[PDB]
Amino acid sequence: NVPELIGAQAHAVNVILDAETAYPNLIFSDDLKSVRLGNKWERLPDGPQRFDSCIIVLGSPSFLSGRRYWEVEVGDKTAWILGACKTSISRKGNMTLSPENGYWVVIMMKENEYQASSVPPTRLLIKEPPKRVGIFVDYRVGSISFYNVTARSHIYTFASCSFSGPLQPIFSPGTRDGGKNTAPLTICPVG
Repeated sequence: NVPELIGAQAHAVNVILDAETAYPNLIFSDDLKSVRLGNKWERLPDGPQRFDSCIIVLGSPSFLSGRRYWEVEVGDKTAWILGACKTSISRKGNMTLSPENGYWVVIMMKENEYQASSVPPTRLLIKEPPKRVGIFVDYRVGSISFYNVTARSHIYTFASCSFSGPLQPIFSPGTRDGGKNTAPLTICPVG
């Protein structure tokens, strides 16, 4: 059991990006709502807290209770990762992004190729490509659901997750893809 999109949206929260966690070639907007992959020479202030191999950034807040919803503009991008993860995930590593390893994510691999990161991954039958994706976590019930906000349709739910300890949002704007995937992911208010 999982809500329709309007029900999920009633639990909207205010997510921001944690620029300190970020893979060092990522570039962040001032409001910490957008992240994109810069060229190989643009680097953030190095640190032992950053992702070193996976082009990933974590969001805030971390939480350990209730129902939480957020939405992300993906636009015409050709690759990205969105979802949630345990706050204890390892950052120095490349993590198979799986529930057992503490990740619940959906991934766009390329045009018309989307998967939920179960193991093995589950290909998603998306008819109308999403321009905005909604993520709904019900902590108590142990479910995380993904919505195609453009179509107003449910994409995928990880159920029986049995969450313990804090979870946080996770993002990747994907590889630059020869110029086709340079746009940022942008966290956006419901509307």
